[PDB]
Amino acid sequence: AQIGPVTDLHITNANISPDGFSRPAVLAGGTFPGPTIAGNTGDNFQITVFNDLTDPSMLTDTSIHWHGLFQKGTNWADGPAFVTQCPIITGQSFDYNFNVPGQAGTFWYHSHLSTQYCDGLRGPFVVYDPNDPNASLYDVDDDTTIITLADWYHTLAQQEPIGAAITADATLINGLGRSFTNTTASPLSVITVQSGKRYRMRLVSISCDPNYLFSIDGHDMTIIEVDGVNSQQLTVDQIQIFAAQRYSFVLNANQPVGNYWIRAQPNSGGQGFDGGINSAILRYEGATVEDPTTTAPTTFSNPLVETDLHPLADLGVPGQPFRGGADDPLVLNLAFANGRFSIDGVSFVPPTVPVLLQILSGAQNAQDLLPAGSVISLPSNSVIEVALPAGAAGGPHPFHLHGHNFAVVQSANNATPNYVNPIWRDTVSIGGTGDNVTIRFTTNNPGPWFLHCHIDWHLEAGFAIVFAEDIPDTASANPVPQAWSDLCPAYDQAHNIST
Ligand SMILES: *[C@@H]1O[C@H](CO)[C@@H](O[C@@H]2O[C@H](CO)[C@@H](O)[C@H](O)[C@H]2NC(C)=O)[C@H](O)[C@H]1NC(C)=O
Ligand SMILES: *[C@@H]1O[C@H](CO)[C@@H](O[C@@H]2O[C@H](CO)[C@@H](O)[C@H](O)[C@H]2NC(C)=O)[C@H](O)[C@H]1NC(C)=O
Ligand SMILES: [Cu+2]
Ligand SMILES: [Cu+2]
Ligand SMILES: [Cu+2]
Ligand SMILES: [Cu+2]
Ligand code: NA
Repeated sequence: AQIGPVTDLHITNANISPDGFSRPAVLAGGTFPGPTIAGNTGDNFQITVFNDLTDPSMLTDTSIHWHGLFQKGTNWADGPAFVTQCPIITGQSFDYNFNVPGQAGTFWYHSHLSTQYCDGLRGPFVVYDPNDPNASLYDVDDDTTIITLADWYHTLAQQEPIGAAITADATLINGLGRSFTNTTASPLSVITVQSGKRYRMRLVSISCDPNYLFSIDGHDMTIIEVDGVNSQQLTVDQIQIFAAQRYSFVLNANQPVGNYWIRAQPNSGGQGFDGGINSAILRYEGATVEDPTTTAPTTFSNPLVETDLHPLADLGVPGQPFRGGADDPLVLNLAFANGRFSIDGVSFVPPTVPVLLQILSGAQNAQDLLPAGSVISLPSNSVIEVALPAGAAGGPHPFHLHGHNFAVVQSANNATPNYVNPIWRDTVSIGGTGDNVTIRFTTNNPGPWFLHCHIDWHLEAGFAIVFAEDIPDTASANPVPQAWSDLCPAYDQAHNIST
């Protein structure tokens, strides 16, 4: 069952064996992935998070981010540790109480402390639309049509060297899959469909690192949503999905009753499908209970290309139709050396006092804010352009902005910008050497918003900056509850930190 919009959520340690290998984990709701949190557009969510963690090897503190929800007026509930809150300590709880006006689509939630989400704290978050403009395109849309793609590691995250090329041991589809080495025939996930029906498949990357080449043998996929943003219908036979992205696609159950492989090939780790790695099963009602015998093509003739996507609504692009045609045009210098990433010459290391608390305490320009050189102020009610030229090692890097979605004016692997009708989204691959992926948005949401690569190992190695949007209005826009004001004193006391 789905939970929410008002619910408790307990965070616990437990052993799990999703690929046949047992290891301890950090779990929401006792499962991997965690339960789906759901509601309708405009609802009040009150997710009271109970930190019941006791195993220090995966950190006993926690903090949860609601990925892609704008948090307008509730910046304190966004979740990134040391940006909008101090962590919740073990044996305590915290009510994330926020609203979702003007958003409907497919989201997710995850730990936003260190690399803790890799250790298991990740799950879907769906905001349904009772008047969805795409409703007539399918018959079924429920918890059974969510498809999660996850990387899974046998080594615990706090034992992964910082700045290393860290590689997974299994791909998990809906929580199950097989290990790349020492492969055992452990159970595969089954997605069941009825011949003739149409399904809104909500494809969610909960990855800590790899991108996946996702396809379904014999089937094609009609994209209708991108990171929460309704799209024009785009039919493809493969989707390359980067960490933290989401798509909804219509699956027409229009092939002969039978079993079909669902494939998710990561860019690192095990290549191919030997032994049923990187796989799940699409089963039609009435089919024999047996593995598929289907083949992938050698090449995919209609892969997703990001410039083919266009919004369903007339969203346009803010600003003027040329590079630098914005009120505040930025170009970030994104670099890697010696195990650490940097943005504009500064490697991110979380501050002792959360950025939001520094601003509420009176620090009111970005040079007064810590970490020094890691906070850029943005002016209010202004068009912002951010160019993100690629080349730093470890690519392709999926950059994500909190508090906002954005127009993708220039996409990976294509030098031509689009100032007319590009897709809007919240996490974007910045591509390869020589690319100049560029995003635009308008500043109508005061608060400190993290900008970072969503490969969690890269964030941990410093690939982040904070946009302090409309510092002067942050305090009046974001009144804080007493329980939020209590977090930093409790955390600092528990960890013997002075501030
Ligand atoms: C990516 O595009 C940005 C503009 O959005 C380019 O920025 C210009 O860079 C040159 C130096 O390289 C400066 O003289 C300009 O002031 C910048 N802003 C402009 C022209 O509007 C950036 O060079 C591009 N990067 C790549 C790798 O193509
Ligand atoms: C490279 O990106 C550009 C810009 O998004 C794409 O150009 C558009 O192509 C569409 C589809 O044919 C035309 O309707 C638009 O007028 C083009 N816009 C511009 C500004 O040129 C282009 O198709 C992409 N290249 C590839 C190979 O997909
Ligand atoms: Cu996220
Ligand atoms: Cu986010
Ligand atoms: Cu990265
Ligand atoms: Cu983040
Ligand atoms: Na415009």
